[PDB]
Parts: sequence; structure tokens; C-alpha cells
Amino acid sequence: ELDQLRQEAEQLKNQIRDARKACADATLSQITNNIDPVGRIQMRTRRTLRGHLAKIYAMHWGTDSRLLVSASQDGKLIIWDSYTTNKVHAIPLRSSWVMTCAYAPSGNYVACGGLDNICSIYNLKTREGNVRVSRELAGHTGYLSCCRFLDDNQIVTSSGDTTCALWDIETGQQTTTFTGHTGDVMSLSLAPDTRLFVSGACDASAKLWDVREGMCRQTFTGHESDINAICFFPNGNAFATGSDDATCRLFDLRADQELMTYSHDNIICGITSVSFSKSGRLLLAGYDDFNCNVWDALKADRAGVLAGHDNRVSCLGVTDDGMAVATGSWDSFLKIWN
Amino acid sequence: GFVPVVYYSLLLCLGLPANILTVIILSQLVARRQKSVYNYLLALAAADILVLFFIVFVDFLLEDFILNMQMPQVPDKIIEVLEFSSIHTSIWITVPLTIDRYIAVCHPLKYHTVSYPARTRKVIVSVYITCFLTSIPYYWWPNIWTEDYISTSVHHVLIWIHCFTVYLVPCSIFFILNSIIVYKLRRKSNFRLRGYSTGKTTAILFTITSIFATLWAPRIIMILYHLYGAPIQNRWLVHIMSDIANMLALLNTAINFFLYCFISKRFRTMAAATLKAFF
Amino acid sequence: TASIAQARKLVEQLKMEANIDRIKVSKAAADLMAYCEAHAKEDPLLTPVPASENPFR
Amino acid sequence: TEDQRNEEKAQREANKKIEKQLQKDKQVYRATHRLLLLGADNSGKSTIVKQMRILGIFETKFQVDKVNFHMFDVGGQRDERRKWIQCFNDVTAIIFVVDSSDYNRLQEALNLFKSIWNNRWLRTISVILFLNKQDLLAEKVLAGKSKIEDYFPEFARYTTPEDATPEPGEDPRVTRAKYFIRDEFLRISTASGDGRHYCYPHFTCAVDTENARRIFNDCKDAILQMNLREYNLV
Amino acid sequence: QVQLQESGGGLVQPGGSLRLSCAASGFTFSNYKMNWVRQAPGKGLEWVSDISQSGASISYTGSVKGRFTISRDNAKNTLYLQMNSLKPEDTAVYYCARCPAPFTRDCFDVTSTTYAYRGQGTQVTV
Ligand SMILES: Nc1nc2c(ncn2[C@@H]2O[C@H](COP(=O)(O)OP(=O)(O)OP(=O)(O)O)[C@@H](O)[C@H]2O)c(=O)[nH]1
Ligand SMILES: C[C@H](NC(=O)CNC(=O)c1cccc(Cl)c1)c1ccccc1
Ligand SMILES: [Mg+2]
Repeated sequence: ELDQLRQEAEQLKNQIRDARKACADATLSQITNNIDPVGRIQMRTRRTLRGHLAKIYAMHWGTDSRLLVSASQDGKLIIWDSYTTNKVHAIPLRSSWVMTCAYAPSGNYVACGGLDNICSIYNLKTREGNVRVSRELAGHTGYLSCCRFLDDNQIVTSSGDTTCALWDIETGQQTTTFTGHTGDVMSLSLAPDTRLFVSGACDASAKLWDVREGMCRQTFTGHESDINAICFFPNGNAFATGSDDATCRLFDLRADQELMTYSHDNIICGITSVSFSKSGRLLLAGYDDFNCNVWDALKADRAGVLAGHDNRVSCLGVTDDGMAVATGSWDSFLKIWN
Repeated sequence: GFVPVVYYSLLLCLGLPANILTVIILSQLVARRQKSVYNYLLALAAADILVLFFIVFVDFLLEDFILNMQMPQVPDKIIEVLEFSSIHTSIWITVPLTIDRYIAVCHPLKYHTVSYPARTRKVIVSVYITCFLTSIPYYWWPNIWTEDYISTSVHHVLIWIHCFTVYLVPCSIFFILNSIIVYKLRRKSNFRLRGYSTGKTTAILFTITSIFATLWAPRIIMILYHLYGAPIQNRWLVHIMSDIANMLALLNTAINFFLYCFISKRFRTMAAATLKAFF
Repeated sequence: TASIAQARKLVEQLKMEANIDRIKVSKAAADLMAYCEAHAKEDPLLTPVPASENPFR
Repeated sequence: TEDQRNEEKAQREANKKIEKQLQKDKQVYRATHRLLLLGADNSGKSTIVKQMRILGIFETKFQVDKVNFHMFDVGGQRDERRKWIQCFNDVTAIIFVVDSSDYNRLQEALNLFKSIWNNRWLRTISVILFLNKQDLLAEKVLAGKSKIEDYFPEFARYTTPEDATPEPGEDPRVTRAKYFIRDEFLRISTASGDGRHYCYPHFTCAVDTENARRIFNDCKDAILQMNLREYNLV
Repeated sequence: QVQLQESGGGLVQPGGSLRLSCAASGFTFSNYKMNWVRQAPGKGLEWVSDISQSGASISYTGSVKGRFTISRDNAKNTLYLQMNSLKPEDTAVYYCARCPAPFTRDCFDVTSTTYAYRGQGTQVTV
């Protein structure tokens, strides 16, 4: 029976491959060769945010695009004011190891995680004026990698136990568990319609889940190594993933197919974080080789390098209004690029 | 034979651009604020800038070639104070670097506990302020030879203070610290695969302290011999010797760069990268 | 039993994935091009912005 | 404009207070020395940690010679470690507790050590090698039932090193076996690494009163080498 | 997708030769370092042998030293383990595992949990 199961699984896999081939027609690069090239983009550093003691893994820009949060292995959840370079808050974490940071759209809640398997949620607007743990979410098993806020009451969190769980801060329960991955899921991104999201695991797969029904609508594959960076396109029908094999892809949700590979021969270091701009021509991707790259999403051509960092760039975040981008590396420095 | 002409211009053209280069490299380093030795190195580079510039150019070109018509009261006796403060700043930036090295080598665990960049700024500006404050009694510095000298009671005390503050204390403490480091890293059992380890560090430390001592000894010995003794006043023997003794101090100040910054490979690679950076 | 259950889960998930309406990828490329060209003016990063509007300089 | 002025002043005061608190924490963060324990599944990590506590992550705090250390023992995680091992780059030393009696998992332990030594974020960290279960190794070798040569074919063509320092109550066979394991680890240690990180082999048992001093000497030597390379002394 | 299919493997009495062929697709064969892993009945996973990108850095496990012969054909994207002088202890399942990160010499691919980058394995019985 197992042999028959494997045979029919292969049959369905090659049927899906045949469907993809039938929906190929032509490549995007061939039909988009008439676009005027953007050319060199010279982005300088505006303000350097230096108040951290250890490496930085996670940051998230605010909805107001004025203030941002940062992570550090010392145990700090500092909230910075990018315009003035003023630290408005400094949250001492119970567990020194944090890898995820989320800023609620309401502006009152800030999330954190780490190896403690706890998605602690901190509230800001309090009568006493001091930050505190709003809720201590527990139930995961693996290392906590990326958490994001659906709203003031629900968050989607990815852990190292190959599952993504949607929580309810008010009641502290796992409403739905998305159990479809083989390896460690690391990065997840939220669509602008806040009903679908894509998650990237260490099995070179990207899965588009349905928030309400709690099932995997479709899966995307085509990378060679583990993917740890993912981000929705602003329109909501595309998303880019950055693997460890020095390649950046762009899968479209509707067609279930790869569009381009953003890679070069001279690049041998893996991608860490990716973040689209507010238009689409700008696809920013972090890198291990002490710098950042700025790709063009419609021509797969390099345009501009955000060099000026030491160690590994471990995060990447573009403001909602697109005015600037922040790249934090392991040297405990956050740099604002205009 | 125009020995100052052939020597001081070369000393400037060797020291000043290299120290400017190391200043610009160290200023923009991201890891400068993370670790402490680069702050002292930048301070020593700036002290070299002041020493070479003020002394070599201003004093020993202007008042020796196209000047000394300058009225001595305000300008010359203020520039002399500035030069003395620069020399003291160089020596007393070299001293804390040696102390920091001794701490970071002999006590590796407590190095961050006892030395941190916040204290580094305090100790890197306090030495400058105290040198400028302690150089103000050098306004009444004994003008050498000239029409008359007179053994004024301030001359001997000024010379003795200068000696104790430039050579006697720094050289002795360098001797003590380097000897302690050598003894600790030679007597204690190190790693087995470290055959070419103790020789390099011992040679470097001892050559640093020896070149400092041997390049600053003649000036102190000469000024003490002039304070005491019964000189015969032979123009060659008392003045050409004076010039050859005074040039060794600036030779030491110039070779301090080669001794400290050029040795490290992490600085050689940065210099190699930045020499072609403009083109 | 566990292997059979895992195989059943895999086959049902893959058959759910098979029953998905596919769209011509050139239409998706055209949509991406349209959305990318329609928001070029509002992008501060693509077209440089005067320093008056930019609050980082 | 008064509202903007007082808001700016309040932000400046808050920033100053945050700077003061961060400096006070900075006086603490560098004082502690981070440590990490790695090894096989049945390696004695928690045993050593619990034994020297008297003197998910299972932390422990202890101070010896007026300086304190922090050891990290992750046990609430899975067995895939290629993603959460990057978090421990800024760690003073890595303690590699290894099984010495069960030779079946010795190959897995050597592969784990090879992955750590050649890792492209862990190539700076010095590794402390704890050959745990020495008493059980002595019991097993003296029994003779295990036949250590079966698991390692090249053990037969091996003799004790000239620089061996056996304890007075030991046996040539057991000291040969333990030094064989030590050299099997060191050949992987020596094969790569251009002086950036050093491996120190140490024969330790779980219930040992001098386990802290071994870590002290290892960390002192590692930091001394790092400082010498950092200075011009190389 | 990345697919690792193993070929060969039958019931062979002690002695004889078996040629296990690994089929690799969906990735660049040359860049990645590969290895073989076993799964004996009633026991856990173990590591057999590994070869680097070029193939001149071969290493073997303690259990077998001269009884196996691992080699790669980067042109045809195949990995082989030429085995001879078999023993009854080698009645395991052979998976053609691959280290995740390209251009590196470290990989953690002996995990008991379902490692992503390895095939179902072929049964060899002695
Ligand atoms: N006789 C003897 N027993 C030891 C020694 N070290 C550890 N043990 C025993 O080995 C057993 C298991 O050791 P553990 O430290 O708890 O293993 P572990 O690190 O927690 O394994 P994990 O579950 O993966 O975390 C303990 O019950 C100890 O008593 C030793 O040196 N000698
Ligand atoms: C400016 C000062 N220039 C001088 O000090 C000139 N005076 C002497 O060298 C001298 C010699 C013998 C006895 C006495 Cl009391 C003084 C100076 C600074 C650096 C290097 C060299 C010189
Ligand atoms: Mg344990």
C-alpha cells in the first residue's frame, strides 16, 4: 500500500508540474525588457541608532512610521524615535535571548520571543507609566522566530516546532495551529488584507495559509536551501523569499510559479531579511557579507548597495510610507537609509 | 651643513601625513567605540599631530630660519608652553596605553570590568587638560644661551620638573610594567603550539621601551649636565650636541607611529585598502 | 498506523492543492507591471524626494 | 510652540534616564562571561550543571575568583541545531561535554565537533572539551567486553603519547584509550583553524570539585590570546 | 523541488558487491556537500561517509573503513557508495543526505526528525 501511495503522490506531483508548465507561456523578464532601467540608486545613512549591547535580530517599523522597536541578546526591547534618535522606552526582558519583535498597529502593544518559547506581549499605555508583561503566551516547543500582529487581540507566531500558531492575547489560547511544514518555520509576513499570510520553513517551501479556515491553501517550492526571509508584495498577489543559497525568488500567489531569481555569481552569502518598498521597483534583501543589497524586482538587476555595516545584517524593515529603511546588524547598530 | 634643513623637512614629510592618515582611519572606525585601545591610539596620533606640527614647523623653522625677531614676551613664551604641553600630552597618552595593555594582557578576565570606553574618554581628556594646566609654569622657561643666562632659582626647578614628568617616571613605569608582563608570560605555562609566541611579544615590548629610553635619555642627561657642571662653552661641543640630542626626541615621536600602528596587520590591510580608495 | 495516517494527510493536502484554479502567469506579470508603474510617483525611495518633505535630513 | 518645546524636553529627560539605566546595565553585561554546553544526547550536560550549581534553557550563576560566569544548557528544543546555534556567537567559550564510554555515539560526537569547529559563525569561539564519564571508561576498558578496537579500526596501530601524564592509580590500557579519544578529537581540532580559536582537552568527571578551575584556566587563556591578537603583540 | 532518489539495494548474502546510486535534482550538485546515513532496525540514525565538493576530502565512519567506497559524478548529478565484503550488521536503510548550506564544511544532517533534504531510502538486507 505504501508503494501505491508513493506512486500516486508522484503522479499528483507531476500533474502539478504539468499544470505549471501549461501555465508558463513566457517569462516575465522577456516581456518586461522594455522598461526604462532605474539605474544607480545612492542611499546614504541618515542617523545611526547606537544604544544596544549585543547583536540585533528583529525590528519592526511602526504604523505611524515615526518609531521603531529593536531586539538584543542582552535582554532589551528598546523603542526608538528615528526622527530625533531618542529612546522612548527600554524593556528588560525576562529571558536574555530574543529573536522576534512586533509592533501592534494600535501602537500600545509590543511583542517579543526567543529561545524561551514564550511570546511575551508588553503594553505601553498604562496608568502607572511603566512597561509590564500584558500576557505570557506559552505552548510552543521549538525556538521562536517571527511574530506579527493581526490586530490588538490576535497575533500569528512561528516557532521551531514546524508549526505556526494563531493566538488570542485576551484569553491566552491557541485558536488554530497550522501544522504543514517539515522543517523549522522562520519568517512569516502578513498580507494587507489581514486574512492570508505566507510562511517560510527550512525545507525550501513557502506556504500560503488561510487565517480563518486554518489550512494551507497552496504551497510554493523552487529554492535549493532553507529560506529565512519572506515578505508580501504591497498588492497582495506576490511575495519574495530569501534562501541561504544566495538567491532571491518572487512567487506569485495566483499562478503558483516562480517569476525570477535575484542572484549573482559573485554572491556566495545567504540572504537574511527581505523587505519590499511602497511601489514595487525596490526589493531590499539583507546579506551575510557585511552589507545589504537593493534589487530591482522587475529586471533582476542590482541597483545600489547599502554597505556600511559590520558582522551580519540580521533584519530589514521599510516604513509604511516608504520614506526610509532601517538595517540592523550584529554590531549593535541600527542605520536609517533614505 | 644644513642638518636641520635636511632632517626636519623629512621628519615632517614622514610623520605628519602618516599620522593624518591614521587619524582619519581611526576616527571613522565602527569598532572604535566597542574597544578601548583605538581611542588611546587616536589620542596618540593627535598628540603626534600637535607635537610635530607646532614644534618642528612653527618653532624650529620660523624662529630658526625667518624669525626670532618675534617679541619673546607673549607670543614666543606662549608657543613654548603649547609645545611643552604637546610633548607632555604625547608621553602621558603613551603611558595609559601601556597601562591598558598591561591590564588586558596580565588580567584578561577583569579587563572589561576595570577598563571601559566611558572611563576612556574621561582619562583621554583629563591628561590633555592637566598637561595644558601644568605647562603654564613653563612660560618662564630658560632661554638657552642668548646674550646671558643667569642661574635663576626657577630654572633648576623647571628643568627638574620637566625631567621627572617626561622621562624619569614614564620610563621607570614602562620598565616595571613590561618586565612584569614578560615575566608573567614567560614563566607561566602557555599553550604547547606557541613556539613563536613569547619571543615576538618579548621583543616588541622590550624594543618599544628600549627605543623610548634610548631616544629620550640624551636630552635629559644634557639638560642635567647644563644645570650642574662647569661647561667649557665650546660652540661645537655644547650646541651641535644640543641639536643632535633635541632631534632624537622628535625622531622618537615620529617612529612612535611605526612602533604602534604599522605593526598591526589589521591596520596594514586598512591602509592598503584606503590608499587606492581615492582612485 | 502513523505512516499510513501521514500518507493520508499528505495525499489529501496535495489533492486539495491540485483543485486550485490556475491563472496564466503572463496576466500576473501584467498585473505586477501595472501596480509597479501606478505607484512610482508616491515612492520616496525610487524617485528622490526634496529635503523639505524628508524628515531624516 | 510651547507644547513642542516641553515635549522635546520630556523626551530628552527620558533619553537621559534611559542612558543612565543602560550604562548601569552595561556595567553588568560585560562582567558576566557567557558559556554554552553542547554534545551528544546522553552526554552529561545537566549532571555537570547541577553538580556545580552548589558552588527550556537551564541557566546557572556562579562566581569564582571574584568574577562570575553564566552557563547555558538548552534542553527544551528539538534536535535540529543549524538555526539556533547562531545566537551563541557572542559567547566566551563553548563547553563540549562528550560521552566517552559509549563508543557507538563517538562518531556522532566527532561529527558534531567537526560541524562546530568549521562553522562560519563559530570559528572564533574557543571550545572547551570535557571528556566526561572517565570512571565509566575505566570500568568498561578493564572489563574488556566492549572491544574498543571494533568501533575504531585504527586504534590497534596506536601507542600512548610521549607527553602522557597518567594518574598513579591508572592502567596503560585505559590511559591509552582515553588519550586515543583525545587525539581523535584533536586531529579534527588541529586540521582547521588558523589560530583564531583554540580547543583545550580536559579529562573531567561529573562529580568533580575542580571543574570550575578548568573552565577558569581555559577562559583565561582564550581571552589572553584574543587580547594579544587584538593588540599589536599578536 | 529538491529530490533525492536512491537506486539499487537487494537481498545479498555475506560478501558480494552492491552499488547504491543517488539521483539528485532541483539543485546544483557540485556546490553542496553530501553524505550517507544508515537506519538499522531497532536503533537510531548513524553516519556512514561523506565527500566534499571536489571529492578529495573523503572520510569514513568507524564501523566501516575499507568495506565501502563513496564517490560522486558531478556531471550526471549522482552519488555512489560502492560496498563490498558486507556484514550482517549492515541491514539498514541508506539515505542520500545533503548538507543544507552551499559552500561550507559544516552541516547538521543526522537529526532523528524528518530532515528535509534526504530521500526515503532503499532497503538492503544481508
Ligand atoms: N557514573 C557517572 N555517571 C554520570 C556521569 N555524568 C553523568 N552521569 C549520569 O548520566 C545520567 C544522564 O546525564 P544527564 O546530564 O542528565 O544527560 P542530559 O544532558 O541531561 O541529556 P539530555 O536529555 O539531552 O538533556 C545522569 O543520571 C548522571 O547520573 C559521570 O561522570 N559518571
Ligand atoms: C621647544 C624646545 N626647545 C628647547 O628646549 C631649547 N632648549 C634646550 O634645548 C636646552 C638645552 C640644554 C639645557 C636647557 Cl635648560 C635647554 C624643544 C622641544 C622639543 C625638542 C627639542 C626642543
Ligand atoms: Mg539536559
